[PDB]
Amino acid sequence: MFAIDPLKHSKLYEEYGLYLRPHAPTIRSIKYASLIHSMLAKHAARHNGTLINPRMYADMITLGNTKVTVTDIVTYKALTEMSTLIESFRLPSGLALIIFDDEKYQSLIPNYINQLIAYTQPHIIPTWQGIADFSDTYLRSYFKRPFELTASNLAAPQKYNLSPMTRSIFNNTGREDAVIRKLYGYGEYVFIRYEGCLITWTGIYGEVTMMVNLSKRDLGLDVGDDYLKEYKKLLFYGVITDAIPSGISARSTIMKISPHKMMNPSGGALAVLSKFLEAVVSTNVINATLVVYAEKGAGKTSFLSTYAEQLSLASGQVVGHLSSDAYGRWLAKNKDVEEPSFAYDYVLSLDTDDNESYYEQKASELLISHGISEVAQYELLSVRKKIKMMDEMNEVLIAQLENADTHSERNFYYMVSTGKTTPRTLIVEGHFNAQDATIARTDTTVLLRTINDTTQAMRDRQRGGVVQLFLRDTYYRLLPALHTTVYPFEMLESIRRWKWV
Amino acid sequence: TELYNTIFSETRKFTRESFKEIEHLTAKLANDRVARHDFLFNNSIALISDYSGEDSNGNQLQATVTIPNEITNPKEYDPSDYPLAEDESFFKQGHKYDYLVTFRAGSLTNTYEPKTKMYKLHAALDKLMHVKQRKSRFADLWRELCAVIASLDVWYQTTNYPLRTYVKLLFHKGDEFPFYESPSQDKIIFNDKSVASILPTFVYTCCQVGTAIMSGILTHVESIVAMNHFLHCAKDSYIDEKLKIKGIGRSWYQEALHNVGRATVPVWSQFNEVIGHRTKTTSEPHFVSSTFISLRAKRAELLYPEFNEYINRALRLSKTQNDVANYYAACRAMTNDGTFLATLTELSLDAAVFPRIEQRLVTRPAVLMSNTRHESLKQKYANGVGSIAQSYLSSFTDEIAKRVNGIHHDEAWLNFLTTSSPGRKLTEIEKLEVGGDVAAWSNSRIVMQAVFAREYRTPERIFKSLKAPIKLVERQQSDRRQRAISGLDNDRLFLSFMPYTIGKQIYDLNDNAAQGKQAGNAFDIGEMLYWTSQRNVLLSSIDVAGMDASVTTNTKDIYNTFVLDVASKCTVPRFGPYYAKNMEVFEVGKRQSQVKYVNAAWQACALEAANSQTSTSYESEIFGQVKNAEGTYPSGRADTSTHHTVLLQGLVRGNELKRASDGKNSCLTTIKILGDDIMEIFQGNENDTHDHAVSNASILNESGFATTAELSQNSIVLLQQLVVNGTFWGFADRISLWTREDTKDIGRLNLAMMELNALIDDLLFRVRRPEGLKMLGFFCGAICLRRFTLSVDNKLYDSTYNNLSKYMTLVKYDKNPDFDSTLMSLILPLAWLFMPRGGEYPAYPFERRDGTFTEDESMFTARGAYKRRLLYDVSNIREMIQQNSMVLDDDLLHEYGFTGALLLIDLNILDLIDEVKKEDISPVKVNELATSLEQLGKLGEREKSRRAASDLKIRGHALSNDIVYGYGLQEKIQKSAMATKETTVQSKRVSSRLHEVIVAKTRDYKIPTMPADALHLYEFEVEDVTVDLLPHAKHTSYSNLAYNMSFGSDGWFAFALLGGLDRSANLLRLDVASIRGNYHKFSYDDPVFKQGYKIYKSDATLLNDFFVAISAGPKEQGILLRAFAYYSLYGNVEYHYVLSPRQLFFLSDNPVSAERLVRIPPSYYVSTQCRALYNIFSYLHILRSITSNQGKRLGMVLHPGLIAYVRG
RNA sequence: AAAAAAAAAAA
RNA sequence: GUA
RNA sequence: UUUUUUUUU
Repeated sequence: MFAIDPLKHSKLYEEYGLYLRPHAPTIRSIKYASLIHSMLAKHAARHNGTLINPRMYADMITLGNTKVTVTDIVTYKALTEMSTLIESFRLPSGLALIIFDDEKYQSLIPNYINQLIAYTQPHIIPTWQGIADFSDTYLRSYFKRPFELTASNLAAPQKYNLSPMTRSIFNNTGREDAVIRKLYGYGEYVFIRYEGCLITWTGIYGEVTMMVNLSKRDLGLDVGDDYLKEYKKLLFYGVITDAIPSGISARSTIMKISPHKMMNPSGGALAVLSKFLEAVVSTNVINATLVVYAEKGAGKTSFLSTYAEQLSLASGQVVGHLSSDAYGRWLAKNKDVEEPSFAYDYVLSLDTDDNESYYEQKASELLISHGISEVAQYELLSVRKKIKMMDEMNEVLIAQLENADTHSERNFYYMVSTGKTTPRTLIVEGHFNAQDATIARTDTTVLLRTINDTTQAMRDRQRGGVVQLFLRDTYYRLLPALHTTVYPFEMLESIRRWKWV
Repeated sequence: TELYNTIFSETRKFTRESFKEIEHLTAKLANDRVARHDFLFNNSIALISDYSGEDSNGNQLQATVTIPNEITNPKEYDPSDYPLAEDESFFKQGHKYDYLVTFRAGSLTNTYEPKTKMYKLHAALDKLMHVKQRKSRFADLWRELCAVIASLDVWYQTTNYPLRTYVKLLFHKGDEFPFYESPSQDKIIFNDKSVASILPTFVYTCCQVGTAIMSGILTHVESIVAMNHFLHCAKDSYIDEKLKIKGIGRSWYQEALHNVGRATVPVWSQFNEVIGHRTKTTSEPHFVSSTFISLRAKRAELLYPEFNEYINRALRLSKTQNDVANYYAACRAMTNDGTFLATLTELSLDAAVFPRIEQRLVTRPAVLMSNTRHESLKQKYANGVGSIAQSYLSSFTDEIAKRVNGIHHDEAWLNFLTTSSPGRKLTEIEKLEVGGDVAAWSNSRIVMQAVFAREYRTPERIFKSLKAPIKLVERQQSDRRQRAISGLDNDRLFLSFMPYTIGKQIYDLNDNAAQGKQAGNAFDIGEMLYWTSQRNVLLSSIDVAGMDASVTTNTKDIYNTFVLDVASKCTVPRFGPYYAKNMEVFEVGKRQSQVKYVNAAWQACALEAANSQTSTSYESEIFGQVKNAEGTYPSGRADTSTHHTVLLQGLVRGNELKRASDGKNSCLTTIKILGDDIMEIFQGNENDTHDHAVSNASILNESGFATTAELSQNSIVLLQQLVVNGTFWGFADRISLWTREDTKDIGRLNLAMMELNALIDDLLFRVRRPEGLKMLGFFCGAICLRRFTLSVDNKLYDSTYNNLSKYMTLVKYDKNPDFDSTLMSLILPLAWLFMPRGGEYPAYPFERRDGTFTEDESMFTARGAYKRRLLYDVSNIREMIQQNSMVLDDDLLHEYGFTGALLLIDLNILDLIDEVKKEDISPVKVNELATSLEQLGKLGEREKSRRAASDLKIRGHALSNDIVYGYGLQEKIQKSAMATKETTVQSKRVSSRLHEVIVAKTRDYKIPTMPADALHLYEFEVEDVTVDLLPHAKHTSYSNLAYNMSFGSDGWFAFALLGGLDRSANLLRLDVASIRGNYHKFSYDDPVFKQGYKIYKSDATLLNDFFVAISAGPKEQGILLRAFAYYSLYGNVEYHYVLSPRQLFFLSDNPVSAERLVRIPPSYYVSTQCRALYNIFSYLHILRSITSNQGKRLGMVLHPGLIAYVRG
């Protein structure tokens, strides 16, 4: 007995690569579980969507020992009906409730099954990269076990002991399904279809997996290509599934590409982003603002410019974008002027990468004052020696977050966010969580994770890599994951799912 | 009128004609608004300019009534006082005037087009000036001023006191009042537009200054100084100038107590006892005296120079500690207004809820075990204040993990689930789905969870909550700002419930906290009274400014690591929609992704920690929807105080362990924290104590908190209770008798008089003269709370008037065509104030038939059914014991009008009003909702209890609805539903049900007497033998331990007779509490006990059904069996007195302590419960009659009917 | 018109 | 001194 | 258990 009924919702199990074996004890058991699902869905809808005695239902179904028989009747009429259903099965034991360990699966479990979970030992099937494993008891009994064809495994189905009623085929040959079908004789069989990719790279420390939400034809990459080739599709649609720091870099090549299931976006990410889009649409709100944090080197500006473009084209309004190093490049030029210009065009004209930041100057002087000038000198220090310097960098960060003077950071974002000619909706970036009291007043703030080893991406660039690595480490030391973690494909799916006009 | 030239003005006793005159004159001041204008303003009053008298100690002081020009002739409205931003999205960032500015009340016009930003701003300033200034607690604001003026007139017997001159100079504008408040429009209507704008609040200011004169705190010259200060503060902006010098004009007292330099103080024991008195220097150390220079400079350049001269006078002329206490209470009356401080929350938002970074930043801990979305599951600090806090908080996790495992969390969530307002409001789809009555009732939180109980186990409920914003809601509080606080919905409250459960269990494992330790009496101040009588002590009330706002996200992470350690050590499956499962995980060092077993509580804690959104979203009427910057503590959560308590005790005790590890001693003895209030007490030499105090303040600065070092040798502050050298210094101006926060202005009159009694009892051991406050409460209850208007049907109007007008007066109104029902008032006699279930106020000497007066009831007298004894006390019990009769003398009780008062009490209006609201709620929907709500935790118990209840119903009589355990959830939902509305024809049936009781009651009424009030009759005779004073009468004569505990006062002499309160000496506890009330917890007139006793006198085999239908434990079963056996055998007598613990703040609760004062003859002990009964008699008589207790030994005479009733 | 702690009364 |  | 009220965070 699964949580979601495979006879009604067969297409969802087809999405995982799990096909129904054609119509035996397992064949009786799946139909009995479907009748139990229909009976529970009937009994739930008579009392506010709830079940009247869920421990009794859970015992009668999962354990299969309790029999209720009338020989009040009103309070136990549903239980007598369920008892006369289960007694007519003559099963030796009870039907164990079966859940997958996926997030997309648990959001589609019905309410009555969720009420019965709290009085049941479920059979929780793990997932590797979203696909439930096929070497389980129930998924072998009720479903077709897959068979993978590779370049080496490729043969006629007569060579192995395959059959249409037991095995389904996973084409991993890199060839068209019609060519495999009418060239080798796989015509009677059935193919599981996946929509994404799974790419293994050659990392600095080992090998690195990556899951992409694009098809292998949409993603123009083959085995042996480059990381900087087709980088934008990977940044917009890719998620590395290893522990950070995963040593991915601009030199990593492809070891293997396989078709694989598309990732499903999270609940809280789409909830916070739809909260922001509700703030964008509604006329009740004068200023809408999104606060995005990322580590220094995640490539966050290049995606959020595309996000501002897609939001402008989908919403019909004008969407601005204040960069992460906007205040530093502002304050490097205006810390001496008593009455500076807070206008949006003047600020936006200073967010180019040729302008030097104030914090990078101060950190350059701080690294010079200890004698640190090369990246190899900074790597060769101890952790306590780094933290002793990062505390002085925090002493120079606190002087701009403490008060609200005419050059404070809170005054800067107040004057830019509340200007005459500034856009209505701003996408404002930040480095660390102490800027929450300083970046403009919101109710949506997220954290952006991309496929960039941010300690490797900052030692692979010029213009003072020591200062960039030092400021990355300081900002990491001031940034936990205490807001909602959001990936870029989730930020694009938030616009694609929100209905406009 | 001439109300200071009465018989009560010169005798203060209720004779036959003094009571008639004082009832005739106060009913004049309540009815018409013509006589109040004549009472407050008349040409017979001559104004005064210069004045001279004494201050609070006896020193001569001279002052002058000075009205500023800015109150008399206000300026026109300046629109630059409330600016905006450039985009007009909100008010300006650093805008100065945060409250209402003094301008001319007609100068605020609205010449803009509607639906314009400036139109919204001027409409909101209209809302501020006309609506947000009316705050009156009991009556209209011109009736609450006549009460104060009348009480001052009758106390001082004259009129030439300066507060009358302030009233006439500020409010005599024309031949009418300058303004009035209307309950029909719910706003103030200005009759003279040329008057000031802040001028309606000076009514409440004059009421508070008159209350302080009645207190004994201020004299008349000090009232001149106070009113000059409050009129100087309104010269630019009243509330802003009040808050700017709110602490400067108070904190001078440490310097005065230094310059005294010599004090003889009480000495308190370890066990809440006064054991000695000692003489010691009050000279502060060298590091305290260095702050005096800065405070002198700021005091010289900020304050009004007359009040600054008064502070320098107080520093210079004080000789003992009592002088410093008296001048400090007077400056408390001069700096605080006694009003609730309120404006538009769009103004005060940016100063009450906006997050701030004050000190150095807080870093993160190293993540050691991470989620697959890289959220944190386990984390540990490298170095900083996080390691310091965790070095103390990581030795309790292994015990809190055991304590959390034995808690059923769904039943804890149902018991935690309140009837308050949830965050989100149901939209039209769910309103179409459920019925209309459910949609009306769904403004509760428990009805809300009973509606959405179908998806309690669904995980997407949590993510659905992250789409809804957090609502902001206002508060009001005296002496402080507005404090915009948050209110969040069920699921955001549910995420913060498991860290609330985890952080609450720390309170049982140490003594750093203060949550479970309060009682309302001197046990609240046991630690402060003990640790100020010691020597070589350093006392410290460190002040963390803005605890809710200064906590960033990284400061919350210090609590998050503690919660995640406790959650990782425990084993809790099935918390909410979460369950224990093998969860894929990232670790440190492990390149790949591991798999570990993660329970439900640690999933809930990790998802709560890694999805944090604080920012409250207030929907304004000016700007639309206003949000806040992120990074405040959300402050409306379940763990909104346990967080602060755990974090502060972790920082302090970790500093203690860090100093012990660095080779330094720690001399910290106790800390007490309730969140935002630390109280540190050190002991040692000055170097050690100062070093440890500086280290504690610096380690609070390291965690990102702006502290204010308030440390000394002899004073200590915790939870607004000041203890200076074994002596309580109460804050009398914190209690506002005249202003009110919610401004419900309750339609109930017995409840209003109970509210007044509660405030007057709370003002008892912080006031200096309680007799004047008694008289103030009498005149406010006799002017403000007389008339009572209710709507009566047109067919019954003259019928009810003809039935009711026979004993007390009534007021009629117009007949109001084109409508059905018109309202009519219920003006009442003064004897309603003194009766049980009526007023229950301490009375005055009533003259008896024989000329001898009744005794003056003190402020310590009882309430409840004991107040029926005043009938027999004015009926001359002294004659009753020698005539052997129980004749109540109804003629004299009709001369004083007690019989109409008891008639109006016997009408029982409020119970009928509540029952006709109860007669509407449909039990089918309530049963359906609570049956849906029972399914979340602890199954089987409700059904077993209801099965036993139906069994006892079918083989017995019945059981009631609430008392059965299975119906308690239905009962709570049904009682939350009925508190919604009263708008309609329910008022017509109010008029109908109150019509049929007055037909039956007003045939003829005479006072019914029970046999049970034969024990109210008894008296006491004064012998010639002087009793011996308790030996702490000599220790507590120097430096009185409250403001009314002075040498010779009634509180001091009652404390010298009855002695202090004791927690160990419980001599008679079963009999006293049983004939007062409960056996153990269950009272005798409790429906549980009444239904159980009815089953008890029935067939006794039904008790097996009873204890299961109520679902009581075995110990509760034994308690109820012993209660039955004790109520049958000699539970026939009961006395039912009520004394509040705040009323006896230093005195004793136990009536045994009055046995040594009364000589009872031994031929009166004819039953086993005579001794405790007689001790109640003597205890209540000695507390009731302290004001004429010169110290002789008493002797109780009894009545033969009392003895026959005690026998049987 | 939120959450915690202590206190007084009524159905 | 309403609706 | 509810409702009202007070002190306090």
